[PDB]
Amino acid sequence: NVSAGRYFAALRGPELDEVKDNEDILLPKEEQWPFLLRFPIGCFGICLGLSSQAVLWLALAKSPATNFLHITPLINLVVWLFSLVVLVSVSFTYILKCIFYFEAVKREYFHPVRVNFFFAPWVVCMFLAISVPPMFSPNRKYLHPAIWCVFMGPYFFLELKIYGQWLSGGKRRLCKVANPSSHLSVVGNFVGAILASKVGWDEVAKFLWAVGFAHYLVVFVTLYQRLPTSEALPKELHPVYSMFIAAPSAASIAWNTIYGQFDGCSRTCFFIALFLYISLVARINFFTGFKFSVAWWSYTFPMTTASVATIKYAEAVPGYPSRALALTLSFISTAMVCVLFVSTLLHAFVWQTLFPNDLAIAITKRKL
Amino acid sequence: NVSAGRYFAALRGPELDEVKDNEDILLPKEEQWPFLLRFPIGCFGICLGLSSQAVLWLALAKSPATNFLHITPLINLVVWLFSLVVLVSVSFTYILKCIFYFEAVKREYFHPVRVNFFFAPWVVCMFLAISVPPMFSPNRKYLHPAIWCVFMGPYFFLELKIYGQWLSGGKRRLCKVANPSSHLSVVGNFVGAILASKVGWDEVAKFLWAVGFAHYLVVFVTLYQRLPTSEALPKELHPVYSMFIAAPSAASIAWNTIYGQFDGCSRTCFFIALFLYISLVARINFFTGFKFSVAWWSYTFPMTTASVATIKYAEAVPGYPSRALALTLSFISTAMVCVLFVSTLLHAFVWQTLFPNDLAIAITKRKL
Amino acid sequence: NVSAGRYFAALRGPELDEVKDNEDILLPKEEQWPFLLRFPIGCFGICLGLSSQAVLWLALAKSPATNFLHITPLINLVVWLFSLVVLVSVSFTYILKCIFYFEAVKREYFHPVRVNFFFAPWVVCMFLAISVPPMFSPNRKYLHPAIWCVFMGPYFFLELKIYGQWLSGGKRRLCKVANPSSHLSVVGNFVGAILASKVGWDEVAKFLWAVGFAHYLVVFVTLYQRLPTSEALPKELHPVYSMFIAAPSAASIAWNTIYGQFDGCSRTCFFIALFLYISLVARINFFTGFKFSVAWWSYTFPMTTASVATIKYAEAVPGYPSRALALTLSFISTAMVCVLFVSTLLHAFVWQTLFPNDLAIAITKRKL
Repeated sequence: NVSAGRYFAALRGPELDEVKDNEDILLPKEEQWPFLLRFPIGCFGICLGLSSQAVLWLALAKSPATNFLHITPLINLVVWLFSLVVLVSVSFTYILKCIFYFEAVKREYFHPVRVNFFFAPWVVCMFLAISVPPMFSPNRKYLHPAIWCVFMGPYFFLELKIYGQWLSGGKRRLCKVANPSSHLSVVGNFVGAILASKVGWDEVAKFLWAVGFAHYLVVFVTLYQRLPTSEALPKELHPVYSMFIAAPSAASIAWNTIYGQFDGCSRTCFFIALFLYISLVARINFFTGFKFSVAWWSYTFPMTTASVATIKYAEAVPGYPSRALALTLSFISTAMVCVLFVSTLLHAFVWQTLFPNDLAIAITKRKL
Repeated sequence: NVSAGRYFAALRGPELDEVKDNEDILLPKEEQWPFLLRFPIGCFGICLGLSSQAVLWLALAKSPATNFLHITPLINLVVWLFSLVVLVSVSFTYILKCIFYFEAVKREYFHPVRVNFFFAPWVVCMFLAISVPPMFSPNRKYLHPAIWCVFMGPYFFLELKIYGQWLSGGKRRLCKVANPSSHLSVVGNFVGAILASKVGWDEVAKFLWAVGFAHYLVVFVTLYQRLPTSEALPKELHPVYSMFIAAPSAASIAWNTIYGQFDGCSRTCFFIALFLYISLVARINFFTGFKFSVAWWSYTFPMTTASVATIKYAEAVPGYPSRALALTLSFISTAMVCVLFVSTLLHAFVWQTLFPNDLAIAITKRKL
Repeated sequence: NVSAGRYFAALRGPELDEVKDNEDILLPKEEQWPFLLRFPIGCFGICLGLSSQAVLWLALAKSPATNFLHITPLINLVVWLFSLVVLVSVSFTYILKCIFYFEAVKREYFHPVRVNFFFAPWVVCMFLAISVPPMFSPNRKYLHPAIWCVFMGPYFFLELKIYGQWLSGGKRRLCKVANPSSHLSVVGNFVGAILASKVGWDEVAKFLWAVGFAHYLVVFVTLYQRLPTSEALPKELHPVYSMFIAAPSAASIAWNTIYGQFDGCSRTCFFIALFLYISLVARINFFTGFKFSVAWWSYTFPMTTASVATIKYAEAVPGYPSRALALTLSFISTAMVCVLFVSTLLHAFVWQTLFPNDLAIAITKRKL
């Protein structure tokens, strides 16, 4: 059981994914491992990038702000069904990792970046529930409340365990473990508040907005401060800083579904996410500094959520300057998924290099 | 005059109440001291636990949400009068400590945990004023404003001195002194805003909500971070973390009396306090890990304030799920006061062990 | 190019303006330098103190709360025209410093206190635009929007560069550079939101309130914590702590011009600024501890902005206690400008000691 400070000392990268040049590991480097050891949990980010595109292309087809485009609702069918086959494929071959190689699953659970991808399978299930195709689900005002209790049940249980460790004083408190991926532990409170309103429970939705709001302020302020996260915070603007955009984008969508209006509390959350979007994508090294990794799928997710919030802003404020803002953020987000979709098929079948040896879990406990 | 870092180095416990095994002290250990040296200031927490129960049992008898119980208003008489004899008894035998043993009162004033119990005598006086029995005070719309100026006068003067030391840069700023008991310096801004509304001054009440709100956010965020408070922050969930519940509970009651409605600002404060309540009391080691101390009286206080805020939530949201929540939080809080009431009478008169030698004030200034 | 930690190690004072007793510098101490090296950027604070008095004396003459005084609107003429000759005089002789001595301008740009006075020339231009005399500008509902784009254009470009460096992880992030003068990088978001409303753009004004609100909370919380700013944070209450008052004062004026009412969000910002005003000016050492410096002009600025916010509070809450509060804050602020105006004319022409050798820029890069 490896300490949290030992992962920062032995690993290197914005995600702690490479071993340093002077570290010894417990497994061979050049021999090919069995497949269930080379399969990380970070490929639930492929499911986050696809299931968030099914929320967008239903909003583009069913909103009065974008009626002039005449977008067919069959784009939501093919993205919802393809995101549901990938989700049932990744989840089945990760349960087989827990049966045969459970000692490697525990190394990922205490890795300070990969804690937050255990929240990720249950956020994908809530994106597929607030965006069901109307071909499958007609004639309904409310979803059934048992859809909420099965998906937000294990999210809330794992949330009590992690948040209780943050405010206590031993060895995994937030000042020793924080990184930009810690925002993924907060954003499911706002996705779960949208899905609680659409089963008919507006007071449980107000409960989940307030626990997500209080823990967003703690993580946002603590990342501006002097704490032993050294290599996981890059020296200049990296694409990993897109995780800041996800929680104010989902907080403004959630407050609009609860109260029915895009008021001054919902605009303040939307305009914080829009400043962080501009100060990250409006550069020249964001486009020319592209190198593929599977962690790019999870950086697309919070830029698609910000496109959904600017469609709902274009409904409250009508006119041409808000139509043009909503169509230019939802063009950049879908054009990166199409780049990631083709370069994932080329790395899998033409070059065969999606799954190398996962060397970051095999480090030694004690020595440098 | 002992430095703040020397109290953390020489003392041990969640309240800094025991000396470590290698420390020498200025007074004998086994010989019995005079009584006014063995009498701490932390037994103003007995008055906080009793005077907060008089606010609850008047709310249970005078609210339309709990009319079906037919609770007599003579439970408020016997708790208000018993909390007023204990308050005039503790305050008289602490003035005699200041006359004869003022050098020991100064050691408690610079102790980083026991600073906050100098705010405590004036919060008890405001709990007894917002909960007077209607047998004594009938036919009144407003209290007299001089009741506010005598009790909130010395609270506000001592507040300017302490908060000015927090933001400055010398030797007792908040990053060097912070602990969970520092929330007791913030909560009297919200109790004083309830009592300012009930004398007819709604603009002074809005002033006191805003100074309590800004300093709640500073103390809440700074306890998640790397600062030299080492032993006063336990490694797992201790009952000392109930001090987090007190200030969001009183902030939601105060905003309701000012504006007359339990709106979306008042619900956000109530739902933060309810999450911290669940993640602290809904365990198995909260009930089986009971050891008596007089510091338990002060951990009952913020769980009674959270019962008052859920009675006022049951009035805004009518129906059976909010009646059952209000009756289950106000059962847990009154059943712990009844445990503490019997075990305080047994430790005082049957075993005679309430007041041992107060060894934490007699430490040396310099050496380890 | 000198590191940020080397400025804190080699310089001494609340503004880092003196060299320590064991430091060697690159230029002579006793020989008189050329004039463009002895001319700091901190004398844009003379323009901040004068242009903020033109906003006050137009509010005193055009508000229904202060109609009983019959103040002539010719006090706004003589202060607006005098603040506009000083602004065009300081700006012309600083462009000549950039042409001939650009290596000294770069030493001021990386000095951790003097970064924030590069934002200062564009805040002065927005104070002169929201307070134009009605003799020059009659018969207008809205200003032209190109007035906004020329003054807030270079403010917003320099804001993206600095705020992007704060949240990243290399060498000039906020935990390594913070001081009380860092609030001057935040306050132009609220002055620019007042001027965006008065050209007819209320959605750009709501964008600028939200970016200024989120970065106010980061700077306010980070100054309560343990970071290597050592000498720039004085041990007791210095006049440099008046920079805390500026941003909540301008945030309450800005929210009132956008929404047209002084509601519960605007009162919470005003009452935070009023507590910080009382806990800084209501002492005896604030008045008897007066020593002149040119940095005093910039400490007058946030006490004049707090006088403008209490005139607008006296309009929402009518009655004698709010008239007397507005006239006693706007008397203290104008009586210090009159002290600073006479002591600046005496130090310039009678004693000739406004511009000594600016020794803080000539330090060596490496050794102590």
